[PDB]
Amino acid sequence: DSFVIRGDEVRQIAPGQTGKIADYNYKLPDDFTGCVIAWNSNNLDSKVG
Amino acid sequence: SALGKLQDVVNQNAQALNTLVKQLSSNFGAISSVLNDILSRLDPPEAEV
Amino acid sequence: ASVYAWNRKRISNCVADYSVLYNSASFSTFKCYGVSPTKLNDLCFTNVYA
Repeated sequence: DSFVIRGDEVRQIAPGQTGKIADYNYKLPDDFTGCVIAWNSNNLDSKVG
Repeated sequence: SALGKLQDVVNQNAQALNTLVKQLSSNFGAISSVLNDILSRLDPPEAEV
Repeated sequence: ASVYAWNRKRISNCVADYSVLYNSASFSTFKCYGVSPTKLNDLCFTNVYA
């Protein structure tokens, strides 16, 4: 499952977390089995304007 | 005191049950000896612990 | 306040809409020990000290 968030919200991609992203956008289960991988994408997803 | 032998039995049984019931007031390391309080304050991830 | 002189605000006799806090995007750290702020909505307390 792939998507984009902002850095401060990466912590919310984890079991037992709350916040905007975890509550309304993407929710992992409390007993989540699997891996979360995240990397900065400023060079690809940012624009001067 | 003549019937002490019978009284003993009774008392012993009573003591056992009393301790049993009083053991419901212990934490055993939990944050509260009341199951409903733990459930009212914690979501599953750590409520289960 | 400076950390050595940290301020303490007593919160009492009021309704605490904790959602305003835990739904906000303004925080980078929001870490609750021994409680879930969502369940705080269903609880009453005698002492609150921000």
